[PDB]
Amino acid sequence: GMTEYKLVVVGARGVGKSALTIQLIQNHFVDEYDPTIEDSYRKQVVIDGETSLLDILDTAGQEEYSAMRDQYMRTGEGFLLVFAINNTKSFEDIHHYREQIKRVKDSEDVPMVLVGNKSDLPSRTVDTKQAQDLARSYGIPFIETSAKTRQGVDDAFYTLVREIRKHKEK
Ligand SMILES: *[C@@H](C)[C@](*)(O)C(=O)N1CCN(c2nc(OCC34CCCN3CCC4)nc3c(F)c(-c4cccc5cccc(Cl)c45)ncc23)C[C@@H]1CC#N
Ligand SMILES: Nc1nc2c(ncn2[C@@H]2O[C@H](COP(=O)(O)OP(=O)(O)O)[C@@H](O)[C@H]2O)c(=O)[nH]1
Ligand SMILES: [Mg+2]
Repeated sequence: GMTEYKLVVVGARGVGKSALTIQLIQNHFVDEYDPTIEDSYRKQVVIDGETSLLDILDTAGQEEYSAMRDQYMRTGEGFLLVFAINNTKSFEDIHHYREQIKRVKDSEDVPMVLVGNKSDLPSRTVDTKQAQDLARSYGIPFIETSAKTRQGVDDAFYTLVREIRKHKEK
């Protein structure tokens, strides 16, 4: 049979949320994608032998806090926390995103993966060690990705799926 997973991708504008999602869904790199479009994308994949339907909310929009937005976000079973390794502000923003996740899920135990995107770029500003300690302090996996070269893209989403499965066992 099959299993469905609702994934939500969050992080600062321009970190590559849409590029990452389109790599997962369409298996190529799309370097210009309207920064204002928020939508959900599907894709069925086999992950550890199990047919997995991924429903991925690529976030955009305004920074508004309302019960409507909380309702969309609360539907997510797991979250990708995305920063760009060449943008320190996007990395500093991660703490805020995780807090809003914890708020709408009413739990500190929410499946999440920390994703340092743009690993293909030469002028890294966020050290891999800084990111690993942030993920360790959250108790979550960390992966560096490049939506440009597709490095780590599959594993980032599949690791999040594996984190959800565990959480569902409780
Ligand atoms: C680009 C800049 C354009 O405006 C855009 O597409 N954005 C920016 C606004 N969005 C947004 N931003 C933040 O954080 C911005 C930050 C970080 C520290 C706090 N502030 C002020 C300026 C920098 N946070 C957001 C949200 F938290 C949500 C949201 C709202 C309610 C509930 C939940 C629950 C879980 C997760 C999230 Cl993301 C929730 N929405 C937007 C938002 C939107 C977009 C960037 C993104 N993603
Ligand atoms: N070099 C490089 N550029 C990227 C990568 N991912 C996204 N980009 C670029 O970063 C910008 C923002 O990407 P986008 O997918 O729109 O980010 P979003 O706002 O988080 O949806 C665009 O110019 C993309 O071409 C990556 O892994 N490597
Ligand atoms: Mg986008």
